[PDB]
Amino acid sequence: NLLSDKNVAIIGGGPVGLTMAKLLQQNGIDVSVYERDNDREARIFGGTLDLHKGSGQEAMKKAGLLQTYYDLALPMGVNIADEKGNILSTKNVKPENRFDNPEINRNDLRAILLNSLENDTVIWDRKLVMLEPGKKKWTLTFENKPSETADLVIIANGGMSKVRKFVTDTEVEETGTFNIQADIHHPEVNCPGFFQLCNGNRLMAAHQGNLLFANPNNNGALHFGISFKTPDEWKQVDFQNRNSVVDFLLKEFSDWDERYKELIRVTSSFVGLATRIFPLGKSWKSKRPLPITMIGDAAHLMPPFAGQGVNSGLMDALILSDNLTNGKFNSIEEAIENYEQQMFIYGKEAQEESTQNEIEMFKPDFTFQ
Ligand SMILES: Cc1cc2c(cc1C)N(C[C@H](O)[C@H](O)[C@H](O)COP(=O)(O)OP(=O)(O)OC[C@H]1O[C@@H](n3cnc4c(N)ncnc43)[C@H](O)[C@@H]1O)c1[nH]c(=O)[nH]c(=O)c1N2
Repeated sequence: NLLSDKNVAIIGGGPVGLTMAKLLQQNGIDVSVYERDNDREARIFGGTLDLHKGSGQEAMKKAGLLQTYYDLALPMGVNIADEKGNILSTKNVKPENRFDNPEINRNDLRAILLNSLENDTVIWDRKLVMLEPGKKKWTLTFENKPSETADLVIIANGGMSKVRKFVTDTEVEETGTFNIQADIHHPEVNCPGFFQLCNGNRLMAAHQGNLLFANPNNNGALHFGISFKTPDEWKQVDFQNRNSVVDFLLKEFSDWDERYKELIRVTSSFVGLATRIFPLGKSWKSKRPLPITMIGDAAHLMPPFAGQGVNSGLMDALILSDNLTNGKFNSIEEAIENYEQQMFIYGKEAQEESTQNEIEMFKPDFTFQ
């Protein structure tokens, strides 16, 4: 068949790359994942992920992992609040919808996927820096580690990938929004008023161009994110200096309730990130020297504010893995072309929705109401 006596290199062990590896490996394909992280115990900073019926859940179902996801995920409702702490809307999880998109911790999702792979599928401390096409095989160059070869390379190393040029000359762009994220440990003790306002639900609030998103129970930690249009002055806050970030945020949140200000004051450290997009437009390069493609945020990074992100990437893994293993294609290149053509349609729809949603939500008069 297409991959008999051939091997596949996946670049990046995020949720998308590890899913791609499981879907190929369960079909008897020789596949390795190269992951820059030093070891499997690396904590992944970030909020939870939720898998959707028909995309992320379909990939887990094909892998035999859907029940494992359900068992480690948490169905969560959503509260909409104003800047004064008034709950404007409470949507609790109804038992009939409890399988719709339960929330999973990113380390828990990585553990499910790693435990599903054969020993030594993931090669840790392997930061890909360059590719070179040979006669039949790619040579992979890693930072300060020996080279490897593969018949097929799948780029899955996230939105800021610098190994995309064999596929496309498209560049990542800033969208003009900015995100500050943090975790609070023991939130029932350290931000009790804000914790009680969430009342076991996710919470969202918007006032004068500032958005706040919180999850009060990411494996017992509260995760929150504040998003706004990137200030022109920054076209001036040191994210290593918590006192500088606190000062900036308390000026921005000056007319919000003290339950929100308490969140800012008690946070031990903050992470800042400009919103970026890897825009799908014109098709990627045709006639590449050897078989290569991209999946996940490497293919279609987009703003996350409407819940686009990992589900598009898991759909990529499901489509590409099916094309490589279903025996219908005459070549790996044709299997790749078919996946890319499909991904350009659902990916452009997702990016269009994400970008329109970002425009609407950052108008200075928006409220989730
Ligand atoms: C603030 C915020 C909030 C959200 C989200 C993003 C952001 C920024 N997302 C998006 C979601 O997190 C995203 O789509 C997925 O993490 C993409 O998974 P990937 O595996 O493609 O990349 P991901 O970035 O997760 O993984 C890439 C992997 O490759 C590795 N790597 C990088 N460079 C490498 C190199 N050169 N060599 C080897 N390995 C390398 C990295 O270490 C990492 O393990 C989201 N999505 C969603 O569905 N729901 C949500 O609620 C949110 N929320």
